[PDB]
Amino acid sequence: METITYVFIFACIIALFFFAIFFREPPRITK
Amino acid sequence: WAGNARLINLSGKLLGAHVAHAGLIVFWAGAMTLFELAHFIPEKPMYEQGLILIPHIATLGWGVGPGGEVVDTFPFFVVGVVHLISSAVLGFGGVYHAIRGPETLEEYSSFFGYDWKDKNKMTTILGFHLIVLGIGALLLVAKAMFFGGLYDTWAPGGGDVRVITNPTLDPRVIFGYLLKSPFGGEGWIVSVNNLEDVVGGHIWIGLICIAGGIWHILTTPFGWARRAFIWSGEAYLSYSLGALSMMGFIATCFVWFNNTVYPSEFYGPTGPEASQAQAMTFLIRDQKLGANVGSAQGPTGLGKYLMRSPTGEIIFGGETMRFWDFRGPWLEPLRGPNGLDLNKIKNDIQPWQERRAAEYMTHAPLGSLNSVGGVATEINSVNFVSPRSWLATSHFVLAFFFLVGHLWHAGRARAAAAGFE
Amino acid sequence: YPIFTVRWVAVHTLAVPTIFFLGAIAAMQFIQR
Amino acid sequence: METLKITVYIVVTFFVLLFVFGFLSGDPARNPKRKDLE
Amino acid sequence: AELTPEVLTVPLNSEGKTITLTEKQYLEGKRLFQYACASCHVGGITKTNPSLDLRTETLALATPPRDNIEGLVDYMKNPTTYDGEQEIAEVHPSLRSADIFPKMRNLTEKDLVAIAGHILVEPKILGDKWGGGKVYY
Amino acid sequence: WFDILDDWLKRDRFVFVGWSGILLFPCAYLALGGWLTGTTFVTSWYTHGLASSYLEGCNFLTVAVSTPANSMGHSLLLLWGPEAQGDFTRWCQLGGLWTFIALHGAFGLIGFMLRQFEIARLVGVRPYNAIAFSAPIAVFVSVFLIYPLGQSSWFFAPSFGVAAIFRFLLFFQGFHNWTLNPFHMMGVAGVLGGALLCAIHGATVENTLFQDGEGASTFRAFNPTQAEETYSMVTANRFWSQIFGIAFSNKRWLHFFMLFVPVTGLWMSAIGVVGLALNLRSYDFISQEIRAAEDPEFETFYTKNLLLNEGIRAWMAPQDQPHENFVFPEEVLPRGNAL
Amino acid sequence: PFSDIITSVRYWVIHSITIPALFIAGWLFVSTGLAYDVFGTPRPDSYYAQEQRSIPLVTDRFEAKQQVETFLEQLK
Amino acid sequence: NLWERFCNWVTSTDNRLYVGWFGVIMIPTLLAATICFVIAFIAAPPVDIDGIREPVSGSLLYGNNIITGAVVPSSNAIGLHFYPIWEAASLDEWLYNGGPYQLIIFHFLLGASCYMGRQWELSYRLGMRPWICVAYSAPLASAFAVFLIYPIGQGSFSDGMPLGISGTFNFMIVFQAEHNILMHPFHQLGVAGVFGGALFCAMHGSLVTSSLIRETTETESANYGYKFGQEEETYNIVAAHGYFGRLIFQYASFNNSRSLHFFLAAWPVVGVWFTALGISTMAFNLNGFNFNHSVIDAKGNVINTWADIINRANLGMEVMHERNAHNFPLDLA
Ligand code: CLA
Ligand code: CLA
Ligand code: CLA
Ligand code: CLA
Ligand code: CLA
Ligand code: CLA
Ligand SMILES: C=Cc1c(C)c2cc3nc(c4c5[nH]c(cc6nc(cc1[nH]2)C(C)=C6CC)c(C)c5C(=O)[C@@H]4C(=O)OC)[C@@H](CCC(=O)OC/C=C(\C)CCC[C@H](C)CCC[C@H](C)CCCC(C)C)[C@@H]3C
Ligand SMILES: CC1=C(/C=C/C(C)=C/C=C/C(C)=C/C=C/C=C(C)/C=C/C=C(C)/C=C/C2=C(C)CCCC2(C)C)C(C)(C)CCC1
Ligand SMILES: CC1=C(/C=C/C(C)=C/C=C/C(C)=C/C=C/C=C(C)/C=C/C=C(C)/C=C/C2=C(C)CCCC2(C)C)C(C)(C)CCC1
Ligand code: OEC
Ligand SMILES: [Fe+3]
Repeated sequence: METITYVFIFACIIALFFFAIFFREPPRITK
Repeated sequence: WAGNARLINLSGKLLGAHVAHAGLIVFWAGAMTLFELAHFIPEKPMYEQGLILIPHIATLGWGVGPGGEVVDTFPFFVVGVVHLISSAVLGFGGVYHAIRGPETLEEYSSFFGYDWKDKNKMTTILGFHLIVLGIGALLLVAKAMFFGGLYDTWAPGGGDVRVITNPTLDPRVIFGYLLKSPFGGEGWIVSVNNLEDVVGGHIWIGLICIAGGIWHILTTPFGWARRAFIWSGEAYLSYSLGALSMMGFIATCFVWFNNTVYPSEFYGPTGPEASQAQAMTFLIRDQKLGANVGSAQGPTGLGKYLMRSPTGEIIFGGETMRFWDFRGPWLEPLRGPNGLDLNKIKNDIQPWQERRAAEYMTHAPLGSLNSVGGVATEINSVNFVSPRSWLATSHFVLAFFFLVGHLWHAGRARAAAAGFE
Repeated sequence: YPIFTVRWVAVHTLAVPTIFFLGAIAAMQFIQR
Repeated sequence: METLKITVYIVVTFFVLLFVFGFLSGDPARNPKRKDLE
Repeated sequence: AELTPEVLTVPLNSEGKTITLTEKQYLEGKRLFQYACASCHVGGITKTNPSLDLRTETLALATPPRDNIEGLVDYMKNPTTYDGEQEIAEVHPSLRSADIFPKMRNLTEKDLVAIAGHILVEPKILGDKWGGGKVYY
Repeated sequence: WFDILDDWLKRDRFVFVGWSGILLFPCAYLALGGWLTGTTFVTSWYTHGLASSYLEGCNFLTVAVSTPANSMGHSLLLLWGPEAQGDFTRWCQLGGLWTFIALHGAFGLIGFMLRQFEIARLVGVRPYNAIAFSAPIAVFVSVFLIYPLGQSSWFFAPSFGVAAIFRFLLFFQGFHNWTLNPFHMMGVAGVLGGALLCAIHGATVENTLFQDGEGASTFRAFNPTQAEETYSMVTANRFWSQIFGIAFSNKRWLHFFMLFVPVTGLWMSAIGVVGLALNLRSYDFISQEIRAAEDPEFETFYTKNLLLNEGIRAWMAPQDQPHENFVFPEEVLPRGNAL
Repeated sequence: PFSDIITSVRYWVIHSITIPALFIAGWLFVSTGLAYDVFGTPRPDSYYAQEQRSIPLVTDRFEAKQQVETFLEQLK
Repeated sequence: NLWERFCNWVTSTDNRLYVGWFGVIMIPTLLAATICFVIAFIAAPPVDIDGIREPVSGSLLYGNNIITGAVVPSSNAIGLHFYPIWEAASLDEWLYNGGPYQLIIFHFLLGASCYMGRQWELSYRLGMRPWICVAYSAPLASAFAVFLIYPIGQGSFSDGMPLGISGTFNFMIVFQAEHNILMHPFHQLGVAGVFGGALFCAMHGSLVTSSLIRETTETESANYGYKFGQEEETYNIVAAHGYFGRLIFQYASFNNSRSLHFFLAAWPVVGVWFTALGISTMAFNLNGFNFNHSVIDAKGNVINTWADIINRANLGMEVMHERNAHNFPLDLA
């Protein structure tokens, strides 16, 4: 269990990747 | 102050420069050879002073007896002088060609020496310089077979200068070295054991150089070659630039792990030599204290002196187990089928072998900037730094930066073709 | 132009001691034992 | 496992021919944004 | 606190006569030690045979005795196992083995004496250290 | 008579001497001379046992200004200090320099952040720089004051030298296993992150510079009206986005974030040290130690390291700490086989 | 500084005689031996009192001065 | 015909990344490393680093916490040889002799190398200069130095550099106890490069932040950005160049933006350039300085220089590094 917790917080840091890189807010020049 | 970049297109000045720096390279050849035969003392391990070229000169077995420093002093003075004067012969040339006047408008000249972007002329100039290496290479061959030999460290007794006969000219053997794993002891070019391979390995180059020099002379590059490569002046540097880098590495690693080419007798002992040398030194020591080497059991259960290699042979134990690939003239006679013969060991071990072990083991390539010899912790009363560590060290450095150069100049050829100029 | 705190002092405050030391140090290098 | 060693080499060289033949490529060659010389 | 005569007033032979060295010599001792020794005898400790040192006390227990100069000189010319039963000239530097230890070829009687002196004066200066490397170990 | 001085003093010359100019220069000068003086002329073996200066022949690296003797605690022994009794020469023999340098030098740091505030209200700029500067000042007090305070005395504070600092490092590794502290880890994060930024930012710019801005094609020009500046955010963006995957493109954030990383880090690190001041460390993993003793066939890098430490401590503490007078018999010393 | 006195001759003139006057003034600071006595940085003659294998330490907070002297009288 | 349609894909924008000829190797490579590596850290069995039969296990399942460690170096027996999977027998074996190490390393370097190439190639498809290729070259080169050159210079990947947090520390410690780095200019410039970058990345961003366009839609309740379309850019460089110049002196400050940002990419990169060399130079035994003795010829009494107490610590550690794996008196590698 000391384990799953180091894993759990791991899967999130990769889940955050995907979601940050593929679901980010657009950088547009519409301005 | 990109001064040297303003010269790019006025080939009339580059000749002035290329032949100016070409004058330094030779200058150093004399300034150092003479500086060495200067400080140089006879009968003291070449390498325990701090020399580099002489060792090269004795490599070619120019002046030596069975692993005996030098019987004839002179051979080095010749080299020291020649190159020191070739430095003026060219200093004159470089300077002149640099200052007296540019090129490309001499009609009969442009017929003998052309310019860039002209694949057929660049090609032609290239082949030329290829006909020159084809020769220098083959000259080395001459100096081993019909001339004052070359230094063979192998069989037998002392391996003084020996002349070679019928070099390994087999078509297979030569490129086999190219097709072999560059790992664990086996580095393609480094694996070179027999000195005869080395001679024959040079004969084929020259034939290949020459057969090539002429080839481009007569032929301009095909389509595929034209659409892959660019043709700017800067870009040809990027090609040549990165080529040299690889080699810096090449030779460096080539330096650390000796092939007869770098007889450890001048250069010193190999990083592994020292370790393996330390194992052997102690078998004897205890053997003299009546210790039985086969039944030894080190705190690990691996036997202090003898253990195996994954493929199952015998090798000196201890961290020096990682250098069982090591081979030299002293450790070999104990070698036999299945690894080291426990029977030649305790029975047939000559004394002159303990000497070499002790000497090498004693002059471990290990050193610091203060030239302090041995472990990082020793006292400053011993000066030494194996030439190899010097060559390996400095030369690594250049092979690196130089690569940084392959990136910088080749990435700038992408800015000429259309990018930023 | 004149002599002034800034230009003047700054420079000699730092720059003068230095040569006194460089002088002292230069003397050291030859000492024995 | 000898079956494995083989499989690998195929894979590896496979993607090598894609690097090599991707550059010598008569088709894409050295096409940039500012100038195409063909 | 300077280098003194007493300091250099070292034993010359087994019986009881002594010689007092000089400044000039002492220094040549080091220079020579470092030249054909240090490498194997750094700081006065055998690298090839750690269980045997060059400390003064251990030299007296040799065969023949070696706490004095004449003994060392003899050793440098011809070697003697700690007990004196084997001829280790084919293994250890010796004026008799110049042909194999080229560093020895040049050496002279005066130099042996000085080298010997260096080895006997050191311990009075360094103390425990020169032994098994205290500061050094 | 006041405002005048304000101006004369705050007069815009070559070297700006403001109101703070009075603290800064007298202190930042003496703190420099103090170093350079002893560095070149004083010995600290009456107080530390080693060689301090060039006078005895140390190399630049070796030479330093050593800390007072542990027998003195935290007594600021100033020249008129009951202990030195006004005798300069001895005031130096005893190390009365360290205190000198740290104190004057502490105020020079005070002056330098003050001078950073002045200049911002004369020019009318933001105070931010003055704030970024707190990190170092933290690190400084943390190190040279807080730490020595918590411990036995002034002696244990870093020594003013090169090597004398490396020895500090190592000291920490052995008795504190500072590397395991998480705080030093974050500190280690920002410093390496500061350099990572410094490269990508500086390289991106330089390399995304506007094409043809110079016919000659070298890049040594600008002007005030060059409002747009020499490079593209739009291209960088896509560059990164497609190579690294992320790229917040809003110049104002990029630079501020460049304040956060380095500075945010050193504050931690400094915190981490206020901790060690009280021998309160992150030198152990109960969980492991426990299973480390009930079982001998189990080992991790955590362990292998704790072994090196004891080696550092046993061998290095008797020469490194002269006052307790440690006598350690050969046998006693921890020691791996054959070495 | 765009080179201001850096070019004139007066700058060289007033220093050509000034700087080599400190360069020397300093050198004599070491050859004469004021350093040692002004700073109290023992010389190779005075580290260990021949056959005094101990390192002078300091123990009492108030006797630093009388302690140090106790060490200088010894060496003499 | 098809062959042409494939290349076009690889070559331009794909709404996620750019995967050119360089990422044709980089993508499958770095994947094998990631996967292998993640799993090795969560379950790898113990591995005996130095040939000795004393396995070390730095994996999650086998009793570790994150800092405690990870993927351990190949055996010292296979040390310098090529250790693939096919080349061995059962994976129970492989797992013991450090296989994961080599496998992960080599793929990573190669793909690490290509990640660099990829950086340049994107430049060629976007007409911009080729510099970023160069600044990455610093750490990359360094990784290689630590993960390759050394084990290549030393004689075995074992003691390359563990893939754990903890072992990183070990590698460091053992390292300076064996080669004494602290006192080596290349690691000194290294600290210069890094402490450099820190001081500069704070300086720049600090100033750039202080000299902003004080009057652009920024009030005390909101703070919203700029976008390329914004001409004058964010700050008044005259205010910054004026600020810094007044803090020390005119020269001290930077006139234009090129010298500013060029400096930012020059200091760090050329600092690590050297350090990465530092290691590579001590990979073949050209260890740092070592001023072990300064004397008082008076009697020859040895005087300890601050550096000796450095050798006193370097000492304790030498003695106990790789406890019980030494059979002979002096380590020679
Ligand atoms: C094959 C050889 C080679 C050649 C012919 C060139 C040629 C050129 N280079 Mg390239 N370069 C090379 C290798 C080469 N380079 C390598 C290996 C690298 C990677 C480090 C570079 C990196 C490089 C850069 C980064 C730049 C160039 C530039 C240029 C142009 C420069 C003109 C100039 O201003 O020089 C001026 C040169 C100098 C002031 C030399 C500085 C050398 C160092 C500091 C000396 C170190 C010595 C040290 C003191 C010794 C200590 C003693 C020792 C015993 C310990 C010129 C076309 C410039 C350009 O714009 O290209 C078009 C440019 O910006 N080059
Ligand atoms: C590798 C070495 C090297 C070389 C070969 C060159 C070569 C050259 N440089 Mg470059 N340069 C270099 C390094 C080098 N540079 C570096 C490191 C920098 C940065 C500091 C520069 C910066 C630079 C600038 C800024 C400029 C050049 C220019 C030039 C060209 C000048 C031609 C001339 O007639 O000058 C005039 C010649 C002289 C003043 C004479 C020098 C005489 C020598 C020392 C004599 C030596 C004695 C001789 C061997 C005696 C022979 C006797 C006989 C009996 C044997 C030339 C091709 C210039 C240019 O525009 O080129 C296109 C230019 O403006 N360079
Ligand atoms: C890298 C290797 C290298 C290379 C490739 C070259 C290549 C070359 N060299 Mg160089 N050289 C080198 C190294 C090298 N050199 C070195 C190391 C040195 C120093 C030893 C020299 C010294 C050198 C000299 C001294 C000369 C050359 C010349 C030449 C060119 C000769 C071509 C020819 O057909 O000449 C055949 C010669 C001729 C057709 C001569 C015609 C004579 C002229 C037109 C007379 C003008 C006088 C007229 C009466 C004036 C009327 C004026 C009115 C007011 C009265 C050629 C480009 C020659 C050159 O550049 O001159 C053309 C030359 O004179 N080289
Ligand atoms: C001096 C060096 C040299 C250089 C720079 C060149 C350069 C070139 N050659 Mg030439 N060549 C050389 C020597 C050289 N050659 C020699 C010595 C020979 C005789 C065998 C030839 C025979 C030759 C032929 C027959 C052809 C060329 C062609 C070409 C062009 C090919 C385009 C290309 O690179 O495609 C891409 C390149 C590759 C796929 C090859 C990569 C090879 C690696 C880097 C080197 C491997 C070297 C080897 C293993 C080392 C020897 C080890 C030793 C121990 C035995 C190019 C301009 C072509 C041409 O110009 O067409 C008209 C062509 O058809 N060359
Ligand atoms: C003097 C001869 C010599 C030379 C030149 C080399 C050279 C090299 N050695 Mg070897 N070595 C030698 C002797 C030698 N060694 C000996 C005697 C031993 C006995 C112990 C070793 C043991 C040894 C080990 C243990 C290792 C090396 C490694 C390396 C490489 C390091 C650079 C790199 O990262 O390349 C990266 C690759 C390139 C720059 C590719 C160049 C080839 C063409 C131009 C590109 C192909 C592109 C494509 C993307 C890649 C396909 C590669 C394929 C393997 C899948 C370098 C090629 C390291 C390595 O990475 O192994 C190969 C390594 O770990 N060597
Ligand atoms: C508080 C005071 C202090 C000071 C003054 C120093 C100073 C130094 N340390 Mg130490 N250090 C300290 C505390 C201190 N340290 C502490 C508390 C620790 C933790 C125990 C360390 C740990 C430490 C380590 C581990 C190392 C150092 C090293 C160094 C040297 C680094 C050189 C460097 O590049 O720095 C970074 C700074 C810069 C690159 C820039 C400084 C600014 C310069 C002077 C400006 C030059 C500009 C010029 C005047 C104007 C040009 C104008 C332009 C427009 C053209 C330096 C001598 C390193 C070394 O090499 O040791 C010898 C090293 O490895 N230090
Ligand atoms: C190697 C470490 C390091 C050094 C040497 C260093 C140095 C410096 N940083 C400055 C500034 C800054 N540094 C900053 C952030 C950072 N600086 C960092 C790391 C360093 N910064 C880091 C990691 C950061 C990120 C937080 C900022 C944000 C600024 C500034 O604004 C300022 C500047 O203007 O930039 C250039 C300059 C301040 C001058 C001053 O205030 O004098 C006053 C005080 C003096 C002279 C002495 C006080 C007394 C101290 C105790 C004595 C030091 C004496 C030494 C021991 C003796 C010499 C030793 C030799 C080995 C060198 C100074 C050159
Ligand atoms: C920097 C520069 C440059 C360059 C330069 C160069 C490249 C140079 C070179 C030079 C050279 C390349 C030189 C050479 C020289 C030489 C000499 C000067 C020699 C001499 C000699 C002698 C004198 C002799 C010896 C001897 C002998 C043989 C015998 C025994 C004895 C004796 C020892 C006497 C240029 C111009 C481009 C431009 C500008 C810059
Ligand atoms: C103590 C005191 C005092 C005084 C003093 C002072 C303040 C001083 C200062 C001093 C100083 C201030 C000094 C200095 C010295 C210096 C020196 C001796 C230097 C040198 C340098 C060099 C040699 C350099 C070089 C270089 C090079 C070559 C290159 C790279 C870089 C460099 C720059 C590093 C008083 C009375 C107030 C009171 C209290 C106490
Ligand atoms: Mn990993 O290590 Ca290069 O030092 Mn000696 O040999 Mn093995 O012991 Mn440590
Ligand atoms: Fe910026």
